[PDB]
Amino acid sequence: TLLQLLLGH
Amino acid sequence: YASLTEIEHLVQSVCKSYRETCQLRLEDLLRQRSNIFSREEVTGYQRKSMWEMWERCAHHLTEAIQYVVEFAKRLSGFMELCQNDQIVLLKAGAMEVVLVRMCRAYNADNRTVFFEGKYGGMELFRALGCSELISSIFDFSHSLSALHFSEDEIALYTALVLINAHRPGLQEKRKVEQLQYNLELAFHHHLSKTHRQSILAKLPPKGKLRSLCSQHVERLQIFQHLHPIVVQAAFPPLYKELFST
Ligand SMILES: CCS(=O)(=O)c1ccc(CC(=O)Nc2cnc(O[C@@H](C)c3ccccc3)c(Cl)c2)cc1
Repeated sequence: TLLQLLLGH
Repeated sequence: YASLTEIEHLVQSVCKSYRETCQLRLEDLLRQRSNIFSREEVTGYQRKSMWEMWERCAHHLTEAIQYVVEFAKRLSGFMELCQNDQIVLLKAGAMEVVLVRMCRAYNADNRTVFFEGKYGGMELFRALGCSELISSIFDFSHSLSALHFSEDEIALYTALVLINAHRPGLQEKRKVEQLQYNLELAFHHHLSKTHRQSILAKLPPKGKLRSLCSQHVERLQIFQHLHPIVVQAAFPPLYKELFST
């Protein structure tokens, strides 16, 4: 997901 | 069992994380208060298409959300949580944090909000066709403005808005509960120093923020069903991820 990407994990 | 020193350090850490990610300077928002949309400017917004007004608002909200993501990343306890729980908390909490932060941009004396460079009333948003939601959001902003939050109070309160152990789907609920309690201790400690614990009883019930977010999702359903292509083509992908069903 995009949140995953933004959180770097 | 966090010591008084550790709680004091937590206060400082939360306030630093917030200062670094607060998006706009409070001083700048307050300086702009005399800059109000004219009757003709308001009319211009009201005469915009529903799709264009939704698109503008989704963009602005997403920008605000990106700062909230950065806030979370700088909250030491947040990165201690497992990957799933970070996502669960941000997905549910991002909008709630933005709603709270937005009270900084609200002027209770004339009931206006800072939007696209000037202050405008709730009638500015009429083209969205969700007047009840906008009214509820303005009511919420008004209620928070009456509390006269300092920036440090906003930092500590929004940290608690984000670290909410009641969110469904947490893999390590007890870990979130511990961090939440420590942040409660931080908030209460800070308030005690300034004789501001009186505001605790006046804070909105948690169900209120949940209600506003539910309402937002429902109004987006109404919009997206009417204009599905514009959401797919033009809306920020993060906005879709967080809010579309
Ligand atoms: C939040 C961080 S901040 O630094 O305080 C900040 C403040 C303002 C801005 C400019 C901006 O985005 N304004 C705006 C105002 N109202 C908007 O909708 C109404 C319906 C609204 C009113 C109150 C609360 C929520 C939503 C939107 Cl979609 C954007 C950027 C940053």
